[PDB]
Amino acid sequence: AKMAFTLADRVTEEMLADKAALVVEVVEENYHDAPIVGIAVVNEHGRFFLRPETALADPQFVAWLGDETKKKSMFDSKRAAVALKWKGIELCGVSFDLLLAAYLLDPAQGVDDVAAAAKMKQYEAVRPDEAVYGKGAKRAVPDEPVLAEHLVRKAAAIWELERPFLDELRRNEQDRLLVELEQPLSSILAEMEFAGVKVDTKRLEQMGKELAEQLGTVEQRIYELAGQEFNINSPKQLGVILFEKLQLPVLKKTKTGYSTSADVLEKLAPYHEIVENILHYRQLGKLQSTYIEGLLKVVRPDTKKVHTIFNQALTQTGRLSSTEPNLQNIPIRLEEGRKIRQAFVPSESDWLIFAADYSQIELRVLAHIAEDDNLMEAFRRDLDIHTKTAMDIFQVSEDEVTPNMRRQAKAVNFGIVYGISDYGLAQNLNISRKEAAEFIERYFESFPGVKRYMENIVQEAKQKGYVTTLLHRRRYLPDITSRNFNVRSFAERMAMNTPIQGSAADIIKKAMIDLNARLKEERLQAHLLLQVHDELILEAPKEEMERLCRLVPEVMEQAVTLRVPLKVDYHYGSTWYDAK
DNA sequence: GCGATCAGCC
DNA sequence: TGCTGATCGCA
Ligand SMILES: OC[C@H]1O[C@@](CO)(O[C@H]2O[C@H](CO)[C@@H](O)[C@H](O)[C@H]2O)[C@@H](O)[C@@H]1O
Ligand SMILES: [Mg+2]
Repeated sequence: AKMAFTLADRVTEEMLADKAALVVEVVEENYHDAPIVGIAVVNEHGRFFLRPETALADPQFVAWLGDETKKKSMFDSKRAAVALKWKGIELCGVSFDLLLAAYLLDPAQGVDDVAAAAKMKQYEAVRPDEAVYGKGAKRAVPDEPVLAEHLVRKAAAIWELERPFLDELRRNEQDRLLVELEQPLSSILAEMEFAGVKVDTKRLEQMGKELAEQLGTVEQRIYELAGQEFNINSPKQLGVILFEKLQLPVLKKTKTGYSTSADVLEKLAPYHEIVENILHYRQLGKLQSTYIEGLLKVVRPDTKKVHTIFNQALTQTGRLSSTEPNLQNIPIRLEEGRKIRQAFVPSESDWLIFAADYSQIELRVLAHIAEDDNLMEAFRRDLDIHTKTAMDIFQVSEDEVTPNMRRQAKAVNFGIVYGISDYGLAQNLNISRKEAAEFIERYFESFPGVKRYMENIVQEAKQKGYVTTLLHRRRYLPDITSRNFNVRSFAERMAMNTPIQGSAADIIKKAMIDLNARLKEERLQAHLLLQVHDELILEAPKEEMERLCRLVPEVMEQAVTLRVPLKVDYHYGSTWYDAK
């Protein structure tokens, strides 16, 4: 059963062919400045295992790694590329990434190792990483004999699976999606992660001290209002204090007990002064724990930078996700938490942060895909879409739109993109189902094309078994035929929402690729730092701001051509906060 | 370790 | 709608 391979003590020309499956193993989940525990190469000449200290010190091997004409097939090439960047070695020529290929074929499979991808094609001559390295506290690198065979088997699977995967991608019309979008983007993300974002730790440490003070006061007041001390962070102990000791009314329960969600507490605020304080405590504690302490734990002491990892093969819609830290959910709505962004600064003096965001890209994409005359005209006039929606559903002139009307029209617009549901809208606007239903019916009378799209996309999902995005990303929806109402309904909302959210993801990804190419052409020092779904954040010399003010929006607005214009807003300043 | 709870943004 | 991650409780 064992697989044959050469456990080489030195590198040979034989292992430097112009096409090969390459494995540069980094076991640590977070690959930044992490160890490369072994290398495996499989090509027309055979299978090889090389110790990293050997291969990575070899002039020939390193040159081969950096030679773009020498093609390599891999799994999660970004992980290897970044781990190599930290060692001052460039990886080029990656023409096929099995992780990205598997992700495009079916993001629902949750493929996270070679074994999982291989199983898609009935190939099982490779073990899952978890079985070899174990998990959690017991996750360790095995002895060389066990390690070497694993890396060789992974490289062998990659070598064998490339053709089958590329063939199915072609049939799905996703070959260009992999080769011209996801793979090139992978290299850009590697550069962004490696560059990192400079953090002002002193500023963070100072904010944390202020929060600590406020939490102290609010915490004491809470015990004062409750007549005793208890763990506020335990819904269990809070529930007894609120719904038992204070006799507050139970407006919602949870599988385990009483509900203490912010939405429920605000409705209880009028009854007791403790509720307001609990809410405030919830706010402060969130910033302190998740952002201040959480951010300070991942900043690198030597450079004062945070190096996030963009998971490119996780979301079911095509969006990127960010971890350690998640720089895609830094506070912005509330001012107190928004100030956390003052902590993100340029990596060099005399440099500034430049941020550009698409204005209502999802609604614009919807206007385009549904070809709704009213909605397309609205964006062609660059109207305030929420005010316009309010005018139509409530049948009033612009002057007649009140702040509450706009707020509700705004909530309807969000529902429409998420896959409208009279139940979900009702809960959100704190109104009845029938009323939420009335709003929805009114919306469809105003936007018949959108109604048509919603009906047709659900039908299509049932017919083909999946829905697609502008650049041909795909999402299978087997639950679309379920006889269970809740399960089937979720699938229907997914059918309505994916072409919208997914197409928006396709566009920003293409914009990143086009932008990176333009910056190089223009010889600008400016570079991408982060992406947050509908916005791109860069940093550059202060002398490049004027050129970026024209270049970035143009590149982003021209990424794709839709039936409606794409609009990009932009700002720049000394910190991320000031890039407003 | 792992669920159920909560809350941050898109 | 799509995410990450915190603290708690239990195991
Ligand atoms: O290298 C990122 C890439 O690896 C996967 C597993 O194949 O995720 C691993 O690394 C992430 C970043 O450290 C972790 O969040 C995740 O828990 C770990 O399994 C892929 O999902 C990802 O695309
Ligand atoms: Mg925006």
